[PDB]
Amino acid sequence: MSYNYVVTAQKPTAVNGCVTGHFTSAEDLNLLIAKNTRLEIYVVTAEGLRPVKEVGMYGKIAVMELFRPKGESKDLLFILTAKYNACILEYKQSGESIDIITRAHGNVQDRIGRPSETGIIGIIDPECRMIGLRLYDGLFKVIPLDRDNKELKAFNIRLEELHVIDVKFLYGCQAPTICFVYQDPQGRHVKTYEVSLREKEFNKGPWKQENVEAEASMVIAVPEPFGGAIIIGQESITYHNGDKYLAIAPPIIKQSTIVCHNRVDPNGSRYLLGDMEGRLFMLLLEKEEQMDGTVTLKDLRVELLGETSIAECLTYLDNGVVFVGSRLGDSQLVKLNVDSNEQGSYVVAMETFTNLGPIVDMCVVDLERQGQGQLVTCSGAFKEGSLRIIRNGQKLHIRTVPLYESPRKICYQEVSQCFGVLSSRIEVQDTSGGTTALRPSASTQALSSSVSSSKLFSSSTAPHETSFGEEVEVHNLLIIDQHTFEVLHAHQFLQNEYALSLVSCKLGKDPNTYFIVGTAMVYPEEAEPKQGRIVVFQYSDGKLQTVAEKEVKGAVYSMVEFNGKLLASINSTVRLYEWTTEKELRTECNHYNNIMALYLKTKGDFILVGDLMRSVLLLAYKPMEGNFEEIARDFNPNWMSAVEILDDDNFLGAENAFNLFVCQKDSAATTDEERQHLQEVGLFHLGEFVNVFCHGSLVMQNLGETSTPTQGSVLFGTVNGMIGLVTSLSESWYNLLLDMQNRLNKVIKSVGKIEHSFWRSFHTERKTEPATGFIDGDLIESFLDISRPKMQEVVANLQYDDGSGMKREATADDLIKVVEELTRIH
Amino acid sequence: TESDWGKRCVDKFDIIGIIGEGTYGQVYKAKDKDTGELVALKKVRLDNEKEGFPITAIREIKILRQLIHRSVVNMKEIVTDKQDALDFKKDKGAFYLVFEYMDHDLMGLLESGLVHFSEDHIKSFMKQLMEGLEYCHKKNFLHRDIKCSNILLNNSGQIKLADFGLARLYNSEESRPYTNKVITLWYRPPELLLGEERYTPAIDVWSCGCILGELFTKKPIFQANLELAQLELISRLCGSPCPAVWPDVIRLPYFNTMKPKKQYRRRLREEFSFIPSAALDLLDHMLTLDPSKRCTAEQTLQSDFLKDVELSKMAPPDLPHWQDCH
Amino acid sequence: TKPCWYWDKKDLAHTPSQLEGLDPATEARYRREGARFIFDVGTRLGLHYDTLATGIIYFHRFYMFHSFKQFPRYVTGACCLFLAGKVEETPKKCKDIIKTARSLLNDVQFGQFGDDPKEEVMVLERILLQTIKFDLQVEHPYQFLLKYAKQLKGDKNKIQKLVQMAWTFVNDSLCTTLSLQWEPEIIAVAVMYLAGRLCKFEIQEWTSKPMYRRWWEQFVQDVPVDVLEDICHQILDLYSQGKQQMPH
Ligand SMILES: COc1ccccc1CCNC(=O)CNc1nc(NCc2ccc(-c3ccccn3)cc2)c2ncn(C(C)C)c2n1
Repeated sequence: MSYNYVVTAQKPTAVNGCVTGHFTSAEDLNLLIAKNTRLEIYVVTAEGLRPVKEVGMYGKIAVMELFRPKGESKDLLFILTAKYNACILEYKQSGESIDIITRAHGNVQDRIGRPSETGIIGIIDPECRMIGLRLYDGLFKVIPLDRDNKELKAFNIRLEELHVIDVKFLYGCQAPTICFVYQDPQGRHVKTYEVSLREKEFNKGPWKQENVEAEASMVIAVPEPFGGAIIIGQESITYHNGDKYLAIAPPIIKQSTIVCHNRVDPNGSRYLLGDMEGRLFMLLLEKEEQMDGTVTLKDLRVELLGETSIAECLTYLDNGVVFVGSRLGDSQLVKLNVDSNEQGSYVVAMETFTNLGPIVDMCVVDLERQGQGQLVTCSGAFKEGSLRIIRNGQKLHIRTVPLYESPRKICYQEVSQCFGVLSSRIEVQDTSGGTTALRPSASTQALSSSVSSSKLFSSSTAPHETSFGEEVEVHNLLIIDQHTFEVLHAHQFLQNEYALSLVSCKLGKDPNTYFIVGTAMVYPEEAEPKQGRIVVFQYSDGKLQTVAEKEVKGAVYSMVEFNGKLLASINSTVRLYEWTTEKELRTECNHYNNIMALYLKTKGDFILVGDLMRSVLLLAYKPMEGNFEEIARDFNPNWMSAVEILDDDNFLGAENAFNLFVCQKDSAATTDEERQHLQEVGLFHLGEFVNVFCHGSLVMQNLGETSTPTQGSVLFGTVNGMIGLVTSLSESWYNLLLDMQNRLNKVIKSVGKIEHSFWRSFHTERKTEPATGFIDGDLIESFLDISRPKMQEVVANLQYDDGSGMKREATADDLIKVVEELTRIH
Repeated sequence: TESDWGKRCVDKFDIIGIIGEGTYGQVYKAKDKDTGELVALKKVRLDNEKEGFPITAIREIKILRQLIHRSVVNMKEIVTDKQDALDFKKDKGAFYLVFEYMDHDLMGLLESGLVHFSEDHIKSFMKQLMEGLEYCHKKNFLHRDIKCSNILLNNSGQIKLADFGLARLYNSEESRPYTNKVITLWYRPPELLLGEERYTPAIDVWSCGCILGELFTKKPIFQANLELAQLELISRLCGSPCPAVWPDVIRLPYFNTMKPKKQYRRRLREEFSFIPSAALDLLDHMLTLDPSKRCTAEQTLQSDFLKDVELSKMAPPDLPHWQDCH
Repeated sequence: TKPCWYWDKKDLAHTPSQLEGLDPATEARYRREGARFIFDVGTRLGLHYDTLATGIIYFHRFYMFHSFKQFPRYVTGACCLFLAGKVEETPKKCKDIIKTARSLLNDVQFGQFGDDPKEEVMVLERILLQTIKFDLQVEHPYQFLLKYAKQLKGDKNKIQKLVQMAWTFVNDSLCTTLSLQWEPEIIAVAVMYLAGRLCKFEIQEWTSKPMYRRWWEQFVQDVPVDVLEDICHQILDLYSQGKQQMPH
């Protein structure tokens, strides 16, 4: 068996959802911000936000909504996790003591159902009579909000429309009514139903179905003064309400897809809209009052306000202040002004909250020769693209290098006192027949620049037609100085050439240090690329020189230096190249039992291959023969997102289901089959998507640091900005810490009353197993924050073993010291 | 000639790797040196010398040289390790069952979650599987181990049945006692959970229905670790075993012994309301508690869901692409 | 695709056993002993008639590719029965076959099994499988005797006498090389023909074509009477030489 320990070094920073309301007091205006597994509660002031409380939940927050049922003084909070844990929460404060009450809870998972394409949707009735959940295709789940439903028991209503895009409860209806957009072979439609809690079924809805835009994406429920709904698409915005129908199709929105909406005026007069290029719009409902005294909707208007960060959630707070919740870039507070500034913008940034964004790749480098190590991360996407330099000093110090294009891979080249970074920017087919960039970015603002003139694929004779307005990716290699972080050079790869892999190393007997990039020719027609290049660059005297190129018949997904040779994965093949005295790459040996060799890692003459579906394989280079040999395969099926080698026997992997596992050589030489079998000895639901595993540590090493119980250091980056650390433990220390977890879980009160053991259970849609071989260090590190009565309760009847003390009792002061040492690994 | 098996050597194949672990010996992927065709060589080890050549292999060598169908896997030949020269007693070399190499298996395509099945694709998957099963059932053979890992798939969309290790002949006239609890618990029929030991070909049908549902839900329908627990889950959806629905349930050994918590009513149509009507009927008939009332393979093929499916329009499933990895 | 398991009578002059100096009478004596050994061992173990026959067919085929003087007849027989049990799903443990073989064989005969009987047998399984070219499925005259008899309608007691007498002729033919000369379908007809001539029955009337004097044809196409007579002659010769006489 294997024993390992996982801790968070940086909590998730990306904003997954944000709501406003009156949650902490019936008087205050709150802002609840949801980051993965994290809930942040703020109070709105005239300058900004006053933090009041933050809690963690044992689950990914999928639904977050505030509501106030009749009889309550203040809003209650509904949360549903991605594993379908539902709960209703209440804020309670006793002087200085703040706690979160679990008023109702339960797990709403169905034994049989198909998870929907557009994900979990949760909505609440305007009269707070019920919670609507869209969890499975063809089903609508209703949790009725009666006082007695403390277990959140629910029933399903059969839904004929199998493919639902979005649904909202409507305002101004005689019965609870849902309005939704759905898709069938004839296009997309908008339709309504009434929900009867008494009959537990749908009844005919208030207004007829209407055919809507093919890419109708969001349903805005309009308030009582107007009633009805608004449907947002790619080209048009429409208003529907019985006999009333409006449609505005302003050309400005066609340019970028709109992803978020909010209400600025409680009466529905004004809504806020945002798009994937960062633009912020105001949607205006122009009123017309009839002599009847009734109020109708006259027209819709869209007005461009300015630019914000690409925002997952918008929420208007008060006065001119809007909170911009960003998942791809840094989140913001911005103020909307009545008068535009001299550039024509009504939006002026106030504060900028740090979001490590998606961490596509990262490396650890000791820039200042301190023995510490700093983390340079490829963070963000598109306009929010950034390099983030992270050091420890008690908080983490983070520096941001704006790139305004997407960073993909990073590698450090000490000889040249610089970094190599692969990047891609979006250009659009323009009337010249070429393309034009939406904004200047790192690859365009380099000091010196080059473009590849390779004639490898120039024979072509393969037609690829271009339509005006279509997007294209333009990939580049950036040379960036390690002190100034100024773009020194930019190399633009071939048209339709995507850069996938990057290494910096010396090869063979060649004393020069090179940047080597693996690329793939990508055309929309191909399911899998069939052409590629491995390019050898030398950065010298401010210029990048192309030393050699090797053509491959696939995509160079991953490369890694292997004892003076270049190990590259080209689609199904894993290949080892030698670097000749003529400065050309030469094939030596190959491996072909791979579906798609996405990830590669080396230790000694051992190689770890990460396949798309068939999990990890431990190849070995056999120098006596000049070829590879299969040491062992993980026969169980897991889709990989990143892999890493822990030691000569243990291997770490990440699943696309937010799961981690550790494979080991079965170390039993009885039968050849046992050695060729890797047994998954560690299982752990991380709750985050691991993109990059990287050996190193951010802790300052003065050589005086007490040797911690933990051995080894792997940092990992995730899509939500969370940075974590994996390390190994001795059998004794694991048993101690594991036994302590079980004691801590009985003592610590979970928000939503979610069992910790369930949360960390390895969970795929088709398999769910208990966690094994992993210590949730974030649980262990919470021992230091629980009250003294609880600490002593935990240590009762705790014994040590496998050491000088075969049986040794623990006291609350002993464990405080142990955990405090465990907090010093990050 | 092509028919003299057991003499050609495994030298003729370049071994590519290991594709799986075997109940009797490990399976390797390989390329034929002469033709370039990709094969999958199963290792058959007689070195144990406990009962000699495994009977499981003997059933795969006996049945698969009889069964010819587009939906049943092909045993191309049997090849051997370099045999010891003129010393059969010292010889402990092993034998290999050469099969066609099928690109993917259903367990891996659904478990990675990368596969997306449309209705028409499911029709083509099921139509082939049932046609294969019908061929086998008509020849009076019972697979007895239908599983998602045993339904191999080529990228073209061709499906082939695969693991004939537990297969045996069925005699309608003579109810000879066979082994028991043959299919894996998740895909096991209710009768074998109650232990009939005189089983009908309808055992394989139950499994295929379980697969039909799993293709729509992307999650196996009846997942349990204990035989009674499986009966409960099946009982909740398909209804509790009771004399009205299963007149002969009282004759089954464990009917009094193994009981569901309640006498649950059948809810299949309700819980599978999202499944198309043509298919939902097929599931109700395939997942029928009484083996005598459970539909046959031919009946499944003469179906509104499957009858008018044309095997010419294979329509490959949405298998992973490079953008899908992205 | 599939191998040819049938030879011409003239070809049996050129088996490995013959060419190593064994005369025709001895090889046929050795075949009867080995087949009867297989039959007697398996009958003591309670084995189905198909299992006994499958072993005997393996045995006969084996000594068309191998010699009798270099490969012992009783070890081979035991090995054949052992494999037959696994093929026909009537399995037996090798130790039990040895036990029974010892019970039935004298000390000289059991000397063939050598110092370690189980080992000599289990080792041979490799050669057997390669020799029979892994063609394990075998059809036997029994199933056709019943399939064809089921289509006869008439006096219940005259047909049941025909069947049993023919069934006995099938059991007897296993001692001969007929299994190597004619498909099982022909054998079943030949034994129906032989029993009919002896019982002075006219099988043509029991058929659906009472007037089709060549009734074998509605069961087995392209079978000349010349074939059926050759088979009858070979079966009847066994009764002539032995003390056993026609059952009737
Ligand atoms: C320990 O247990 C397991 C648990 C889960 C998953 C797998 C196993 C092993 C037993 N699985 C097996 O052995 C799989 N049977 C299988 N798969 C075939 N082609 C599909 C296939 C399956 C697997 C891979 C593959 C490649 C690399 C890595 C992993 N898998 C590739 C193609 C195939 N063609 C012909 N035959 C005949 C010899 C029966 C085949 N048998």
